[PDB]
Amino acid sequence: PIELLPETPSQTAGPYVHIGLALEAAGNPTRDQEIWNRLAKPDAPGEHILLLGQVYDGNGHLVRDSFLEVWQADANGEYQDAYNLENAFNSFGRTATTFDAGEWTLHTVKPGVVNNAAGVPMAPHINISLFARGINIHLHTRLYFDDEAQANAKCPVLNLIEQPQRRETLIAKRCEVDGKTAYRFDIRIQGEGETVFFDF
Amino acid sequence: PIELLPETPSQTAGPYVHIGLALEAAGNPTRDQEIWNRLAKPDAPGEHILLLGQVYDGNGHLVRDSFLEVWQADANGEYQDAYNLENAFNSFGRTATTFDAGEWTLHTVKPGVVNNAAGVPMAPHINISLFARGINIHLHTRLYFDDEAQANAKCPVLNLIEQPQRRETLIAKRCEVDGKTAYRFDIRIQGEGETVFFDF
Amino acid sequence: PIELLPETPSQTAGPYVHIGLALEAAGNPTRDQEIWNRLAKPDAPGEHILLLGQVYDGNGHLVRDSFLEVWQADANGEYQDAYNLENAFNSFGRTATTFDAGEWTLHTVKPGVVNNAAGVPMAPHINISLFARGINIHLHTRLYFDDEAQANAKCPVLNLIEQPQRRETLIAKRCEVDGKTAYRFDIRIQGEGETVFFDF
Amino acid sequence: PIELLPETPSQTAGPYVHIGLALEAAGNPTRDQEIWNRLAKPDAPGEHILLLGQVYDGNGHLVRDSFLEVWQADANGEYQDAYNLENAFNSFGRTATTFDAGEWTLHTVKPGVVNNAAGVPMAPHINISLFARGINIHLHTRLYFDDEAQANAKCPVLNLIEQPQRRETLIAKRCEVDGKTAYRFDIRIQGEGETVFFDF
Amino acid sequence: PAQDNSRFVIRDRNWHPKALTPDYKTSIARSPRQALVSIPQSISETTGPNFSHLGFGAHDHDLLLNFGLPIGERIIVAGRVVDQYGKPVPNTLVEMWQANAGGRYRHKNDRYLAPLDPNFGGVGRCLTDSDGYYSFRTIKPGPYPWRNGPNDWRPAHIHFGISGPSIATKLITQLYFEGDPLIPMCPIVKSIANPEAVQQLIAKLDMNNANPMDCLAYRFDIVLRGQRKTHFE
Amino acid sequence: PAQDNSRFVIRDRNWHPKALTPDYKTSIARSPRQALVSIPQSISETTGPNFSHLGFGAHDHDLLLNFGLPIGERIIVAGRVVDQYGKPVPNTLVEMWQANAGGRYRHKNDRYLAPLDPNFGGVGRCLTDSDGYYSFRTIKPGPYPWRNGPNDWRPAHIHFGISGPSIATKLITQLYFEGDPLIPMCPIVKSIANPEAVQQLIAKLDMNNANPMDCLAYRFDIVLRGQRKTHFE
Amino acid sequence: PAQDNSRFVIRDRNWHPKALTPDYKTSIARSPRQALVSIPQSISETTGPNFSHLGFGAHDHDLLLNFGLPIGERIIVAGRVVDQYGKPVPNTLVEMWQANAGGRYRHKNDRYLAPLDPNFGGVGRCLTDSDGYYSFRTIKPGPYPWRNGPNDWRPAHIHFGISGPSIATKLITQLYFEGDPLIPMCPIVKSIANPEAVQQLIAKLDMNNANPMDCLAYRFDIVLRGQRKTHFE
Ligand SMILES: O=C(O)c1ccc(O)c(F)c1
Ligand SMILES: O=C(O)c1ccc(O)c(F)c1
Ligand SMILES: O=C(O)c1ccc(O)c(F)c1
Ligand SMILES: O=C(O)c1ccc(O)c(F)c1
Ligand SMILES: O=C(O)c1ccc(O)c(F)c1
Ligand SMILES: O=C(O)c1ccc(O)c(F)c1
Ligand SMILES: O=C(O)c1ccc(O)c(F)c1
Ligand SMILES: [Fe+3]
Ligand SMILES: [Fe+3]
Ligand SMILES: [Fe+3]
Ligand SMILES: [Fe+3]
Repeated sequence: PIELLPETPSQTAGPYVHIGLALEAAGNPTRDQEIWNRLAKPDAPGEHILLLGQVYDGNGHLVRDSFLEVWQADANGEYQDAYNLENAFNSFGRTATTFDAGEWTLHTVKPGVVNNAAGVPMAPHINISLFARGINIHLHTRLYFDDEAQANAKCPVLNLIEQPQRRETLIAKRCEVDGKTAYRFDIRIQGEGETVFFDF
Repeated sequence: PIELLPETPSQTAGPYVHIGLALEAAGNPTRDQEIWNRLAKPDAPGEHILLLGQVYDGNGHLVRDSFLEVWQADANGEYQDAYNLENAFNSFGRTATTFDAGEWTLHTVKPGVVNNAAGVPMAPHINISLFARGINIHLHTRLYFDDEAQANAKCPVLNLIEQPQRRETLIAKRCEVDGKTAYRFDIRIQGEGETVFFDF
Repeated sequence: PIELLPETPSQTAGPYVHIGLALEAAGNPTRDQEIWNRLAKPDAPGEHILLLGQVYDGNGHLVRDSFLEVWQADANGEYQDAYNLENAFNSFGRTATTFDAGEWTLHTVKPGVVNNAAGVPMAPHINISLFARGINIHLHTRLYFDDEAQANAKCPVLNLIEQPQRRETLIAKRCEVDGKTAYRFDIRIQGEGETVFFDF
Repeated sequence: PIELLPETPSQTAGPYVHIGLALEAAGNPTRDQEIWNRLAKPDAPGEHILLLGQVYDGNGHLVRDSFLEVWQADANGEYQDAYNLENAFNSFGRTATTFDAGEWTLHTVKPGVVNNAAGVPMAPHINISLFARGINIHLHTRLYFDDEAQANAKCPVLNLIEQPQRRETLIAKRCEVDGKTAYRFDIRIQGEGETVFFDF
Repeated sequence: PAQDNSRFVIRDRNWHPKALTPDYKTSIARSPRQALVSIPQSISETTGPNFSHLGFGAHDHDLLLNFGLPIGERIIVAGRVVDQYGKPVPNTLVEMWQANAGGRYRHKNDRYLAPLDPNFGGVGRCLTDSDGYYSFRTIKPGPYPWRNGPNDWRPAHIHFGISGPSIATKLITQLYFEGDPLIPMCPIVKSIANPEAVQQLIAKLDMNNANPMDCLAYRFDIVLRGQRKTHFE
Repeated sequence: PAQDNSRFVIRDRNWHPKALTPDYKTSIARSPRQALVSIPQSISETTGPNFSHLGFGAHDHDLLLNFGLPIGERIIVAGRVVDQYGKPVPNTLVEMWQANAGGRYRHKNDRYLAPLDPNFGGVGRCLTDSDGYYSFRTIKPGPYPWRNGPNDWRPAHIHFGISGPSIATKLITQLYFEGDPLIPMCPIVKSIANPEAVQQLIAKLDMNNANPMDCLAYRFDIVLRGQRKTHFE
Repeated sequence: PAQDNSRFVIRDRNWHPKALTPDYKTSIARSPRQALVSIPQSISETTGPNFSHLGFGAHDHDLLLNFGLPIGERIIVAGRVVDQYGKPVPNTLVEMWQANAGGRYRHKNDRYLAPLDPNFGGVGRCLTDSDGYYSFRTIKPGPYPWRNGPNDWRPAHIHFGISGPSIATKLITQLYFEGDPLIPMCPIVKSIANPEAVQQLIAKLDMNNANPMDCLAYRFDIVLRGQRKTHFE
């Protein structure tokens, strides 16, 4: 068969990932420009929301050194790749869990619907990548909204999951924070309620 | 790098460990002097206690062929290495589980405090080594006392265990037997409440 | 480590280099355009000087078949790489020693100061490459002027020569020829007064 | 044939030898006890002398980073090996050349006569070991005194040198410094008047 | 906005380290017990951020000046980012972080007794040029002990993060230094079951790129998932 | 004028032949006894002439016409001039000289009894094209005796001179021909201590470049010192 | 006083580097042109200083404490001094010196641009115990550029000086570190013709001797000339 150059092997981000990718968190001075957890500026079109959650290990213990990267469509279901701080909205972001609370937070807007390659619409979702010490290669998941049941019901992606029970591991539970619309998304790396992780 | 002679590889003790190291248990005549489960003679200084426990496999079933070795300081937090049946107290002992009930017992005294290499005090503890069929290489653990919460909180060893909940696994539960001070220490080899095992 | 493709190995120019690089010298008809020993036309800005010298082997005997190539800045301390016979001044030239007298000659202008990579000025100098049979790889040197004692004293390159005595091997001796300003530069390949040669 | 373990190969002492063996010279603070150039306390028996010299390279240039070690008998022709700063006389000493002047000095006494393995007396001499950058493996020499001609004429060691002319190189020339008896011994590593170096 | 015009060669998950590599203790509780769910590639997966307009400081990639001078061996870390087809990945984001010469990290949680270097931060970022070239100027980090086995030491290494053209290409890895005897002993390194794979993580001493009398240089090329056009979809 | 924008990979002095190589008699007295002084690259060393504007004659590179037809094996000597990074060196000066078919040189000092060739000069020059290619048309030189040892013969060879981008790259070498049994016996060849280096000077027969029923062809590529941009200087 | 009761096995001058090793430029002018004169061993040659009574400071062998803490890789350098017969050399003087983590020496003459370390001197001394054992605590020195060829770098090394039982056994050497890629390129290292001899200069990582969570360790044994009694003289 034809074989290409092999892809550089992945390695854990390690415990000090912060110093490299979450300056504030490492408790180090940041630079002028930093990619962080505020994807939407107040005057950004769409329904601003607050995402938050914790990460659990196989023992049900909090992962306080986790690092997450998110990728989403704007409100029009469009991906903004030209990352710029000036931007009212950026499709990409980064967040980490508190060494204490162990919670990550993101400030953005609910993404519009985009279709798959086949042209079939996918329910609004947020692509997430999890990094941390003990994770040799990063985990891929997607966040869905509990208030989008109809759409979710018909997601070409969510339908790929054999067992329905597992699908629910993907739905964020809508709540309110300081009278603001929030959605809680807890990731269980292993065991009971293990979150669906994807390969693509 | 520099390489030394490799250590002789361990092998399981097997089901018949008793013939070699727990004569009575094997149901065989014993020799004149035997290393057993009574570390303290009646007139030994310190608080005389009874230690008891059960061993659990990963299915929650009693491991009835376990063999245990203990090493602890005397009441002054002193390690008595010159082993002798004449002694009032021996720092070393041996115990095993009953084929019936599946409980082991030790008659000793509450050990005194010993400092770590760095000069920091360690909470009162008993060093345990667990052997049995199914165990390729013996398991090392420590028995701490629930009535030493203050000391426990500051144990440089207990503090090395990342998850607070795992520490609980090392704490023996004070009770009474025939009006004698007893501590129960159950070992869970695998699963829910798995006892912490050390490497050193 | 990383290894690039190896440089093509040098070989001696041999005794007949003239046929290739100094047609006149070989006693052969020359081409329309030739690279010779007149770097400057009379109407060239700067102090017009005559350079001359002899080359000596390790026995103190004249090397009558040497081939020299020179590279120098114009009077402004500027390197004129665009070689053209139309030019008033060319930074590059070639000369060779007479089979008789064993002396080479060059017609140029005194080069102006140039700064090293660190911004420090170098004393006026002429970069010389020497070729001949018996010389496997060409020898690199520099010609400085006796009348630039002040500059020479502070040349960063000259100052790299550990032994002050060896620095003097690089200084041309000012003289006059037909009432013209000339400098004599004798190269001693080996032995007593051996000319400093460089590697760069 | 029988082969023993190979001896660890020598390497140049390098230009910073001072740092490890000639503390003052490095321009660094010294320790309480240092091995240096004063073999004899003023109250030591024998004829106190001042030794000095320069070290020349093959070009006739001073070697300003040389390091030397000496070994000599006391005034009675006795080797005092128990080195102690308390002793009036030590058989062993160290010196180095000034980075400026390029001269070394030793404060000792003139050695008494010692016999060779054959019971034959050798002329009074000082054993010298020279180290320096560019010197891969230390050069061994002997310093003899011009005022001991008779003895010198019959030395079994000096007599081993084929050419009488080379014997001369080993003879220190008596002089006076501040009305003090001094002997000057210059070392020529290479070339005209190259000093005899031994192998043993 | 972005468009779904490419497809990315599927990842070879036997090349990369597996999730569960027990010698690396932490992997035990932090690795899934269920199989990953494979899903077709869509716009969600085949696009990613383009950091072309990020505002980079002048010393962003110069660890010697971005935090006097750090103590430690001055080296240039340079190389190229290419895809599996051998195509350069221009204008991509490369972020690195490491410990100092002593193996000490400038992080709260780092309690190793080697001291911090007052002139050393340990973070750099560089966007590859049009030829997929990147470069950093730093100091060779020191190995450091870690609570794994009773005497585990990380080989000297620089942590790396590369964006690539999509979230499908994003990668985090570690760079190791040629000849370091600790490499073969590290349980993290050993999470990679193919020796051949491990070699891809070893930076080669590059004398050609060194600055004489100043600093040495190491070459570290990175390969991301090959990107191809869709066909007969 | 010329600009100090480049650095050139340091020459490997153990790859090139040494100065003192006794079997090559002339080298004894014509080799320095002091070590070469290493100097940092400056504008002086990193620049050199550009011969783009030199007025080359129409048959400068054709030895069959540039001096009747010469007697001898009609050959084409072509190749490419590249640096150690594999980068073509466009518009560079390639100069060659050789003896005739009989090993006779058209030079005063040549007393060999092999006669001169009425139609042969033995000098050529060519400026590399945009891709670093050059070509000459000549006749294969004959070997010839020389006063070295009592029965020394140089293998057939062409003397070559290549300017390159700067005086630091300038080189003089000799092309030898594939299979010449005289190769391994030559004291000049052998001034080069690594046999692998020797291989580099051997032109390969190239039937793909020959003109059927006219002339054969040989291929000789030349590698000049790698040129890099200064960095962190 | 000392007594002539011993003979030392003759040095193998083809094992040790020769005096003239041209690649190491300074050796050119600093090597004799005349052959060494061999002489029989006498009391002059077979005795030497005994440093048993030198008053050593408490931290003479601890470079971490003898000059805050130095920046760099904390290592213990330990080993044994034996003679060629494999007999330990007790109570012998081992002196060492080296650069800091950045390849800079605390010496007037060292002009290298890497900064000095305020907490590091770089000098150590230790007297072997009854089993010929020695140990030093320090930081792994960095490589450093030096004026040889235009781009020479000394591999990281620690200079060593050993007395032994006589002036006949006295030796100065350099310890190198396992796996360092600079080793095979160093002209000083290459002064040693036998690759086997080179190996003897390489300290091996010694995980067994390391202090977990503190410092690594290297093992370097030293073999001095074999000492035997006189016989039938
Ligand atoms: O503890 C870990 O998982 C750990 C420690 C140090 C590293 O450099 C790393 F990548 C991981
Ligand atoms: O059942 C077992 O595990 C078993 C039986 C016999 C042995 O000798 C042994 F080592 C193990
Ligand atoms: O005599 C010489 O040195 C000599 C002769 C012929 C050659 O081709 C050459 F390269 C050298
Ligand atoms: O210049 C030298 O000779 C030199 C420099 C540094 C060293 O470490 C050394 F051993 C020699
Ligand atoms: O990779 C493995 O070893 C692996 C993966 C999933 C499982 O559920 C498991 F038990 C093992
Ligand atoms: O290359 C050599 O062998 C060489 C170079 C310079 C000298 O002075 C010498 F003696 C030998
Ligand atoms: O070892 C050598 O190469 C060596 C020694 C002495 C000499 O005079 C010489 F020319 C060479
Ligand atoms: Fe790390
Ligand atoms: Fe059995
Ligand atoms: Fe020729
Ligand atoms: Fe050194």
